[PDB]
Amino acid sequence: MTLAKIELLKQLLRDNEAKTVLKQTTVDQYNIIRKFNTSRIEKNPSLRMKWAMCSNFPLALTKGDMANRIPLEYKGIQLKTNAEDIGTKGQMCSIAAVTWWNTYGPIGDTEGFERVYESFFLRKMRLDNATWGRITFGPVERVRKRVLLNPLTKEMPPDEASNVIMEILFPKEAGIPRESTWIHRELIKEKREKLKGTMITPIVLAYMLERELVARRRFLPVAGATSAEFIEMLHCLQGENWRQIYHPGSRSQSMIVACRKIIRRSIVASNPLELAVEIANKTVIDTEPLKSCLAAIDGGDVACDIIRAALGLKIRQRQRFGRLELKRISGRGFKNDEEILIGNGTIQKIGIWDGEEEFHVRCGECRGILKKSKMKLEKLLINSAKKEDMRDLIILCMVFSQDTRMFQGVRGEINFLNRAGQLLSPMYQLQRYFLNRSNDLFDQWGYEESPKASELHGINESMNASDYTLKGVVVTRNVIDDFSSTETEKVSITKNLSLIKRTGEVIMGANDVSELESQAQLMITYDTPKMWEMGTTKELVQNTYQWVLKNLVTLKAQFLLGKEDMFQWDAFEAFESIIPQKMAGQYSGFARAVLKQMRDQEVMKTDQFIKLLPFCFSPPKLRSNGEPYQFLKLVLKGGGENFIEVRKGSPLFSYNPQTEVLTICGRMMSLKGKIEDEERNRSMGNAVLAGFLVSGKYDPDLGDFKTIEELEKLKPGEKANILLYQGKPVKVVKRKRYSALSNDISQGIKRQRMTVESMG
Amino acid sequence: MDTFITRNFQTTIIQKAKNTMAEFSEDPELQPAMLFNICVHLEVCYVISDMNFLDEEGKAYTALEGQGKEQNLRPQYEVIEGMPRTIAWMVQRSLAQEHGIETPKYLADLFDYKTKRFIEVGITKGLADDYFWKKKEKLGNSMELMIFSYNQDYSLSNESSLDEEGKGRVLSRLTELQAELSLKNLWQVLIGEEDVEKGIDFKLGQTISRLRDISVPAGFSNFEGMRSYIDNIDPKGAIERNLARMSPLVSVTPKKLTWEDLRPIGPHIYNHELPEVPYNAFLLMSDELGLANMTEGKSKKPKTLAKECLEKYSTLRDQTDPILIMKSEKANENFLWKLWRDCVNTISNEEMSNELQKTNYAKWATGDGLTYQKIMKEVAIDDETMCQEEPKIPNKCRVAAWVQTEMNLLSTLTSKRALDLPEIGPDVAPVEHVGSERRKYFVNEINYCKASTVMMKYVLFHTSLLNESNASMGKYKVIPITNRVVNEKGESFDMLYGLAVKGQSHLRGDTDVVTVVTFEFSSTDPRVDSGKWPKYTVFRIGSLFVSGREKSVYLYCRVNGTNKIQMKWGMEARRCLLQSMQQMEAIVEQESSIQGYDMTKACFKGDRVNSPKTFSIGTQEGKLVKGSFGKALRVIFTKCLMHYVFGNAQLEGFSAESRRLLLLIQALKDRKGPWVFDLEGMYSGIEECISNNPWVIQSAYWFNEWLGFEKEGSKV
Repeated sequence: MTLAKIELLKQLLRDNEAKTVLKQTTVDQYNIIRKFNTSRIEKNPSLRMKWAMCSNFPLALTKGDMANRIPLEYKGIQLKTNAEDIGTKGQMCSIAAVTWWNTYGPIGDTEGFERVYESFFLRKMRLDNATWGRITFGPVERVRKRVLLNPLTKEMPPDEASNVIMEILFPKEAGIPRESTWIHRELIKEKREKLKGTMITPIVLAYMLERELVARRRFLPVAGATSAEFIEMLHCLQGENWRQIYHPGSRSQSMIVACRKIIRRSIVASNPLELAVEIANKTVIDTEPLKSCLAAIDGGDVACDIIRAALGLKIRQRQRFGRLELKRISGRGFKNDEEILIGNGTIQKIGIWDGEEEFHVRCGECRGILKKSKMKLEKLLINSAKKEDMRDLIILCMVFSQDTRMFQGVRGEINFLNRAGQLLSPMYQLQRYFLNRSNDLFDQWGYEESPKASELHGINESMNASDYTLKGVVVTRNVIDDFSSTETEKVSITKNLSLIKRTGEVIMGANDVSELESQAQLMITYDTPKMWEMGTTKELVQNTYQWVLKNLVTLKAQFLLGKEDMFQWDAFEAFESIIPQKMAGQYSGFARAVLKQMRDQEVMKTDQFIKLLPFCFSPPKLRSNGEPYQFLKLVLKGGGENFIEVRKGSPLFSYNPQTEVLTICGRMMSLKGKIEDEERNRSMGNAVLAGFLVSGKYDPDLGDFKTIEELEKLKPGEKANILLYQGKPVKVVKRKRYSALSNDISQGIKRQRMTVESMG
Repeated sequence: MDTFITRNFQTTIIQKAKNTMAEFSEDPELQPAMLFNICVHLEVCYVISDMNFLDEEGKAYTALEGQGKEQNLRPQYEVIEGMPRTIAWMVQRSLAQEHGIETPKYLADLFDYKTKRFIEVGITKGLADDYFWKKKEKLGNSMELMIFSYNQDYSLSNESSLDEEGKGRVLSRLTELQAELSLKNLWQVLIGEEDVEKGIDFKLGQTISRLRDISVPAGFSNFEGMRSYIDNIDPKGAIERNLARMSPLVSVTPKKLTWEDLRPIGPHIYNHELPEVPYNAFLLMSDELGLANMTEGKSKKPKTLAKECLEKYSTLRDQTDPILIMKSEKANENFLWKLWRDCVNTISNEEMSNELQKTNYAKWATGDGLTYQKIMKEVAIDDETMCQEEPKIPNKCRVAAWVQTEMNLLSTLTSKRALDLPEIGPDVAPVEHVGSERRKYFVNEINYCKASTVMMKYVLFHTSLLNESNASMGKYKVIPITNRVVNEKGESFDMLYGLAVKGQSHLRGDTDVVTVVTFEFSSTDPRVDSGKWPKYTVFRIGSLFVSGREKSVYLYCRVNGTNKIQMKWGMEARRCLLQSMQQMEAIVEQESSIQGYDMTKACFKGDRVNSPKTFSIGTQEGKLVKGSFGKALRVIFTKCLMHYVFGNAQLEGFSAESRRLLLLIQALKDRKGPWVFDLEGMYSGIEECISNNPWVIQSAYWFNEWLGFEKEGSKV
């Protein structure tokens, strides 16, 4: 076929038009060339299809050897014709041959469908094992929401999706893997292995992968659950006047906690942005940096939005004040400084918004419309969603509106701080005061007659659907749908993590995050010593072991040399904090002696090496004679379960060699085995053309090009002649290491700021 | 471009580039290419300075990451680029003094401790050598030079300053940036560190500038004048100034609308001086006579089916002496009778071919030859008698009587059912069980109404017509008007309702017309009401016994014409069924909203707790009458079927414009006090569509009657 390709190319070039266009349009311009089709689209597909199905041979068969399997006329029925074609240059055929092929003919392979169409079979599995329930014929309240129509294996932006698809099913044309294949290495290797052994046309697989990865989101009327699993069946579950019970056949909380922790860590220091981004791109959740679920979900908690702004990602431009999401509708508010006496008797100089304004307001499950004038709230319309959410909405909108009544309702004091110990602006101090004491401005706010009307009904201070409501507040028994035109407009990030509009206006403040702690439902493994000196001993041990495991190659290489520089690593200094001071030195000496014996009089043993390395950070204290002390049970801070077993394993550390697996702090990790062989198996994902850098031009000294398989044969540091993307001959050099541009940039910034401080 | 910068660069590098631009008073937004260049410069400098350290002996070496060595860990390269200008200058001076080297006259980018030199890093889109020489000339030999280009080539003052890995990595980053820019098409738009001070160039020529000059609003004489006026002048109440002088004779004329203002639409239908509306539908609806033959169930070609159906009725098949009951106005009795005889002979012929054997008599029977011959424009210009035909407006007719009778008759149950639907998969969810129950309750009602049989007959006829037209283009064809009818006992009768000659359908376009002549069996003698049949030439081809009661059998012959559009819509007329169900579904659902359980059995037949649902369906002697749920569903289905069959431009113009009055009446019934601006305008718009469409005239009549009913009932 390659000979047929070259012959077709020569015949095409024989014409001068082909010669001039080919030599004129670069590879990039090819797209334009392709789009110059006739565009004589059929005006009515129904009539065309109806007419074609009645024709003798409407099917357009591609020229090939398949036709010989079937006669041109079977059982006196015409199937295919040998007449030439001009539209497709193939042959003609009829649905009769298609039906015969479905009846008889070659028998193909059934394996490919088990995994290739994984999403469809997962849909069928979720349908089959689903459990149905009763039907509620009563009216259903539905809200218009931006929902993901179908579940995704790993949500990623369209460009990353395309790059991943190419890296999966297009081994060639993979020049310079970006900072996206390493993030999705597991997906790359999984899909690569699954799709290997097939014969389907590559475009079908590419489109299916695009469906399986690229997100599809739409505005839909929903009531109840919102996960894609329920959205798949929304056509049956929901109903204007009927509802059905359905149960189809995590990382979010962990990312919330991690982002909050990063925010708190970075704020306390100066220049928070650089430190925050360093920790964010140096963090990982069990297989991937934080830019694998942050980039997945749309928006999220204020901390996640601030981190995404610090990183490179798109965030919804809703104004976050405390918990309120505000979307301006009209009016311009002039922020002018003014001196106002607070109900406590003190006088504060703060910014007030002159002029009328209106905002769509959201908080948890509560939606509403707020209309406010300067120093006064005017109107508020809400729907009954939840007592807690409604109370939060009322109080937060009250504080935001800066109503004089809210100021006159203060009774305690405003001198609070955050977990980092900083004094906030009076607005957020008032927010915290009122949220802590909800029954402070509610009592003195004043009451208003109930909204006498067909549906409008009031709500009292206790959040019960009781009449004699608050002044201004109204609850309508309808559906309020808000937050249209999510433009994701351009937003800047200041050093202090506080976002601002295209203009100087501030949208998100550094203190919007709520100071609420939780437990990471996943292994939050960072890569910087500064971060993890907060949590418990178990977390410290887990993070230190993860740090050791990640960069196992470097530590193993340094082990062979046999120098103390290997042991004086900052990563273990935090570990020193969780070892008893009176006995840490003995542990260090014992472990140093054991590891010296390991290097001298035996061979590689990764498990014990990892177990014993970290304890040697502290200086040793040998026996009076000089020999090292011997132990078999390393006690840790907290006692009891916080202890390491030298021989086989313990609650915090146990490695089984029968299956060669590692369990650290109750978490199983796969140590396929030992050896650079297992190192390369770990590297079994990565990306084609990941171990080679670009240097130089064609350089014909090497003759013709060489394939990836022949490329691997070259020893490190060689020069090879390869083709990049669609052609583009270049010269490449095999890499001797693995790179991390983010680490380099972070270290450069650290050195720069160290220099700045030292000069200062 | 800024989006690419945000995506491909860290926020830190962007901040440093923005700070550098601010120091120079250069706006990053107005020069995004320059911002990208500065970001790339900072990134390459950081990439060069990373990973490189000096051992105690002073030999360059690599140091691992995340693995500190006490405090010093002295790096090979100290980055100077990115610091504030004052701080960078002071750092350069401090390094020069400390190492006893000359202070460069120009600020440096990096400093190498090993060589103890100041290194300048440059980038370019052109050849590395050219940029290297330019930078050397500008700066001199006091600073080492390292220039990298996007085409994988570089110029280094010293080849040992950077190892293979560093140059390879910087080149890989540059190539990735270039590829991403090309994919985003920013590469060509991107302009390097020598052209980024120019900006885009797009200047207007002479003709376009003149067109802009003369295309300025009144009062201006040049587009520069308009531009200055728009940019400078500020209106501060121009709208009120214009309104303060605009004449008070312009206004919406807001008038409140009451019941009395609403009057019957299209009073001319009542007038008896106008002719009775004729039957212009494609096929007979309430008069079809089904030549029914019991069949085992085998589906056969329509030609064979018609052959057998005529074979059963030998008297009508062999009838050859017609009795003209009426020749309408223009058609010729001889032509139509001979054409019908040829039809019968072709159908009853032994050969399977269903094409007319004459091919010449039909040419004049169908009037194909009675067409004008087109000449060239010149002769038409020269000739004086070649005028333009005056437009033919539709006749202004009156309310007929056959439309009401057909509306009644097509909406009644019949023992015969034809509408059958394909099976669907088993229903396992409760929701689909409820849906199946509702669907069964609906089809048990619709299937037995005659309107369903008429709809199926229309659909089958149009499907067969389309198939014949596509298969046969330039030959006259014979087409039976076939239908299949299953009785309650399961006997699958095949019904022949007549024949039709199809003319020559060789048409490239869709709007082109194709002529067909329809002969239809019927049991109705037109003399009973001759006003309904002014378009039909009929015979009396015999009589038949259904059960012992002899009834005549006539043949209605008429020439007509269709097109591929209506021809397709014939097979899409089944959607009426959907329109019949949707609304009723909603109705039922509303009931279900009231009380919790499912009512589809209650609304249809009722239960011990709820009475059967009854609508208002008809009237008699001025007394409105109720009607069961099934009867209301039948009425809606027949309304949809008529909306199809009698559909044309007039029907659309009538419905889409009388909806205004429908919504106004709905608002009035809710006491919203609707106001109107020009009522007579809406009434004229509506009534300029009641010309000759029977369904439009009957819709107007029923609208007037229902409006009278609403007026009389509004008293409460």
